[PDB]
Amino acid sequence: NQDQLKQAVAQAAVDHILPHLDSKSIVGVGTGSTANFFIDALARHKAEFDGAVASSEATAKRLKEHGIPVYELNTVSELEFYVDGADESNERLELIKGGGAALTREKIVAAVAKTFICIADASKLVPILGQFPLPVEVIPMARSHVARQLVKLGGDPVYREGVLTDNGNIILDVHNLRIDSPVELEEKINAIVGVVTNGLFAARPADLLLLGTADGVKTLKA
Amino acid sequence: HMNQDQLKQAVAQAAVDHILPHLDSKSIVGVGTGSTANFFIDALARHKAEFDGAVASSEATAKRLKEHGIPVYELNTVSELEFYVDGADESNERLELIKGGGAALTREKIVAAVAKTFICIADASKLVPILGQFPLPVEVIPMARSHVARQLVKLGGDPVYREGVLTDNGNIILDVHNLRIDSPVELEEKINAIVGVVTNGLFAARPADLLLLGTADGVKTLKA
Repeated sequence: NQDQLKQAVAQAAVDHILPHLDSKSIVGVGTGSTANFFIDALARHKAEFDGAVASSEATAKRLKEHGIPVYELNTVSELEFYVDGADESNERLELIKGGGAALTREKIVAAVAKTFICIADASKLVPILGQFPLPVEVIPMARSHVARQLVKLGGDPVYREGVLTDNGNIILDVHNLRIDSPVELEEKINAIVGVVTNGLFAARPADLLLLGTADGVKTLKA
Repeated sequence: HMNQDQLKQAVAQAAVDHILPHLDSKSIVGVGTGSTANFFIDALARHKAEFDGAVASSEATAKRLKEHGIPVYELNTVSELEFYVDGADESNERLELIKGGGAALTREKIVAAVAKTFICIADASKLVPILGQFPLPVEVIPMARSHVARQLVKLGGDPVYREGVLTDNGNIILDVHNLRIDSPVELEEKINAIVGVVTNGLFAARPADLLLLGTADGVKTLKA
């Protein structure tokens, strides 16, 4: 099932990074269901590295519960690895992220990491991004303005009722985009004043995609 | 001789003079934040019986408006906003601005985006040949501080975290020194490409539409 595919890619990421780790290693860590399997698998090797940088309060809490040191991103200039899930990837390793509402700090940690490993079950690999609605984090008082600007880009935005991110912002999930050019669209959405971050990880895509399939975990590159 | 406050009052009143013939009972005015905007609130409030109310660009401005008896509406309740009136830290001759000295750049930039006509009101000293002597404010997610600073250094700036300041949105500001901003629209876009940036203080892709400049010899009315 899906959970066992998530468990598999989480373990695959641990196995991949393990030989690279040493007492100075600080691992960047995602948020959400797949990342949580990764946290628990990584913790079984906590003696092999220094600590971690979290992409959410929830992730920070889970890491601490395992006795893994959690450091603020502000204390590093680079991380060797950032490991996280996604809602969609295309074959160029351009992603839609933000289902779990943590897209902003995730995108920031990913920017500091040298190698972004995305871990996902097979169903998340799509020919063209956009069937999964694109999350956009928005300053709350900008809701109506940003929605209007997203309509101009050909989307149907929907406010995610009752949700505030770790940063105190709302999310508009944008339906009905056919995202043939994710790098271009990511830039267009960043041109909208009131947008904090958008869920396209395209200008800085994943570097490695570990995909959990019925035939095992496959390693994909752009 | 007019002091800086008096020059600010002159442009505040000039802005009221400009917009008044265009206001009716359903007019909602977008309002900036800071010293010059506050003088504008003083002048505008004398006419509160002639228009509906205002949209604020900060919690401080919302308080000032209410203290003057002007109704305050959330931006989310409007789509039609004819005027936004605010100060700036610098303008060039193309009405491209540096804003954010008063730390309100994000909500200011959002309200300005909704308004049809952005009137910038400023004293003479704020008109400069090239933007950048006034350090450029950039609003940043707090956990992104070191990352964004590194990316701003790559653009030729010297970013300095503004001690003890959190914006209305819970973010920090990096004030970026030493830029000579020859192409404000291009730099604005480049800074927006840095993940961790919330907004930057260049109002260039959406510049001011009208600049009222207070000088010793009267108010100047400038356009790009």
